[PDB]
Amino acid sequence: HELKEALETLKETGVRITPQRHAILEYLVNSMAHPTADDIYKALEGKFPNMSVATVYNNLRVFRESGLVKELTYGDASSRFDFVTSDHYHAICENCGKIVDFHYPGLDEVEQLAAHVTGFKVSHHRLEIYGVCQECSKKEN
Amino acid sequence: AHELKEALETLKETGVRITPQRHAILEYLVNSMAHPTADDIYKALEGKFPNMSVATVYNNLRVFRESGLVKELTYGDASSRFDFVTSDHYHAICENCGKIVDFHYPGLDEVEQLAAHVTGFKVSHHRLEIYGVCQECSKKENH
Ligand SMILES: [Zn+2]
Ligand SMILES: [Zn+2]
Repeated sequence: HELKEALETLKETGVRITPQRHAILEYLVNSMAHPTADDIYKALEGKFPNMSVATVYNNLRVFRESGLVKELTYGDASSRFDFVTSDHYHAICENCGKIVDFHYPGLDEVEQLAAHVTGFKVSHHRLEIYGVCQECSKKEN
Repeated sequence: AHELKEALETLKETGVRITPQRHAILEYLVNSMAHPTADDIYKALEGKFPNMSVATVYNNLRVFRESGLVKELTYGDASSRFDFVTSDHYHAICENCGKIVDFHYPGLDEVEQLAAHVTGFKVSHHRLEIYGVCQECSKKENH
């Protein structure tokens, strides 16, 4: 569950889970578009007397610093905000079934080309690399 | 094995005759743990085949390399080794309607090389799944 995992990230990164923060995350997880701060404000202000466009931007900054949101900029336009779903990279042993997680700094080139050729709007990716782990390789010479 | 069956299908589709010798070499490659030399293949099979020479082994490996079934691993002066190839796969997957669209990309060499270094794995092949929203779903969502 995406909201549950976002809240876990906040707790882990020491961010207070305020009602406004919860509501902004909920909005972001449920929205398909990349909203502006004004969009978020318009949607939520009716339930938060002390919410302002400033308060929305301030929270979005906290989220960006926690890795939950990316800020999209264009020309003279107000920023838009993309909720981030994690990518995953795994090495999988074909002999013993061992799975090892690793880190790689993104696959922008592939994602950009895939978006173009398939017409999809891209969220995130999972890469599985198959082969033989160090232990099995040693065993099999 | 499923791997062998798929290799035989490739041969059939590309017009390569499926001879006993070819079948035996493919079966050997599919079953091999390390990348064999031509000499390894020859010695493994020579008992079964009277007309087999080291030349016919190399000739068949060239045919398989051309068909995309085998890659040759070269080393300065030294005898080459041969790697049976498992295909990579690239898929775009729609989170809204479940649509999967296959696409082509020319390998992920930089990622594979780094992954082997950090994890210690010897790499065979990969499957990349990209998640998003398809064109059709985006149209309804208000793109
Ligand atoms: Zn293993
Ligand atoms: Zn769709």
